Amino acid sequence: ARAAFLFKTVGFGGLQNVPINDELSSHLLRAGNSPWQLTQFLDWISLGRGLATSALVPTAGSRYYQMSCLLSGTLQIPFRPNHRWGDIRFLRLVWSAPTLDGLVVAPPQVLAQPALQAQADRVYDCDDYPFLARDPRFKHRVYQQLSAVTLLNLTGFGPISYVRVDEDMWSGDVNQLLMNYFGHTFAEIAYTLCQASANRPWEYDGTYARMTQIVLSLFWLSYVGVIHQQNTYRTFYFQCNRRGDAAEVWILSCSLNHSAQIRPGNRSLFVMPTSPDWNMDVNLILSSTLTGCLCSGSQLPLIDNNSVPAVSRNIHGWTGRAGNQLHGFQVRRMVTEFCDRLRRDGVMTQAQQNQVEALADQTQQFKRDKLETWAREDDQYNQAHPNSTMFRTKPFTNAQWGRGNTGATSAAIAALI
Amino acid sequence: VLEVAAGRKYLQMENYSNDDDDPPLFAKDLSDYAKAFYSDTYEVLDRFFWTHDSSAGVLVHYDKPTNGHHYLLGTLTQMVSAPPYIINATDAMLLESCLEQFSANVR
Amino acid sequence: FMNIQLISPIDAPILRQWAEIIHRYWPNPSQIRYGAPNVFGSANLFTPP
Repeated sequence: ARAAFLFKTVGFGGLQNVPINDELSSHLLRAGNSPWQLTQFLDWISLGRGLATSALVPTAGSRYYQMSCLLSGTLQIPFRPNHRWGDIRFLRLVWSAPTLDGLVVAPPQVLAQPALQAQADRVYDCDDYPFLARDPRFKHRVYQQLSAVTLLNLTGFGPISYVRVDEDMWSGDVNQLLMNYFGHTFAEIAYTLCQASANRPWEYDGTYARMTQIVLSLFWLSYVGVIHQQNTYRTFYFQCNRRGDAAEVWILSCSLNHSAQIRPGNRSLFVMPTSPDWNMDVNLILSSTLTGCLCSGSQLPLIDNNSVPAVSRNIHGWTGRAGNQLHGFQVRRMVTEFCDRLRRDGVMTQAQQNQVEALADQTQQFKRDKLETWAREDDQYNQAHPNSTMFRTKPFTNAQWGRGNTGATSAAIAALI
Repeated sequence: VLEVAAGRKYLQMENYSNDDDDPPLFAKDLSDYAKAFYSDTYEVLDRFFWTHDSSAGVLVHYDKPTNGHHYLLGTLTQMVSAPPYIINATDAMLLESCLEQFSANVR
Repeated sequence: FMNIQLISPIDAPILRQWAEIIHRYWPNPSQIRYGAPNVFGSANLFTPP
């Protein structure tokens, strides 16, 4: 069970302020003034059935990053040492009520008064705020989204997910609950699980937490390619009809053909994508969100200091001196690893592999071009306006477009079983 | 979590008359002043109090407890033997413990 | 009513007895648990769910 509640805010991507402005804030708060916008994000991505887009929100990762930036820029008001909640403004916005329920336009006096200058990469403790300390349920409800934001902001790459394999997790209630999702997709399962977690925080070793861990393990094993129709984990797997597509859909399935042999014990590790094209992959973001929702009362293992930048080191609840390593991968190379593993297993042919490779190459080309164009547009806007600089997507560099530790990550995930 | 009623600590005789020189009893002579909840871990106790009323106030001894980890919840009784003040049970136990600790510090 | 010492034990013995009975025998409130908020949620406002 978690004992320390700490979180990290976003850092400036070369600018001198939090990369968000009034236009983006209004577009985010267009339909609701609550800064906690997990449900709104779920509605916006529309089950990941297609490529969502907009003028100010080109991708789903764009909206995720903007939510993180808004929370980082806004939460610094009640976390000042004086702990006052409604005397200063941030971008023509003020908190309503000490319980942090919504953001409203500033009164005329506060509008005349100067705004707050936010800082970068701040680390805060939830128990410092008196109201959060007083109310446990409120703190537990907020800490899910705070943990998701922290998992996104911890490094400069994409979000982080947690994979765990343990045979003792399975039980009668877990089997009964899992059997009900026979034909649903990963997005729908994530939607229902997230809504349930929002309604009630889970306990340390509850049925919902165990089933969430099992679902994450199944999804990642299927994604790598260790588990398939002819090699199932207790007759469960994930099927994807069009691998390498722009919007992949994964469906839970059962098969009685064969069940793999699982060594006894408890194993786990931490996965993340490095290539920028994660902005258009709903499944990865949803997996990270599920891990964040889990982090409310589970106290996951520590992350090794050497895998994170200097500013993220020695966080009381997240990083440590000796911890697990972060494994990063590239989607395009992982597709090839998937195809090769299936072919060695003997359930795929060369022509099918070639077709999958061609489709993946086309998708990668398209995504790369779109991302570069959007980055250039953002740069031009920042050059034009020097007082309202912003970013619409998390900044990336040219080096991140090459394969990294994909082979090692695939080997580790395979050895997990 | 096991719930246990708290018994009396003092017992009055017939000639108690709320005199100035009578010893104070701190409302621990009434039928029910507090109620104890015993468990094994403080986080389990805290999770238990998520769905239970706590407006009266919850007190704890973090040092060696009488019979293990337990929380104490006060009732709506009153102490009226120290005029002109009316003191409820939670404040009464707080005052008694504070005075005991001060005497221990002195001696 | 709030201070029983004002009632004379000699002049109003019955009234003093009645006041003492009221103070030391009025029923004590309690609480119970109800519902399954996993599906139905919770509509409580000024009380814990």
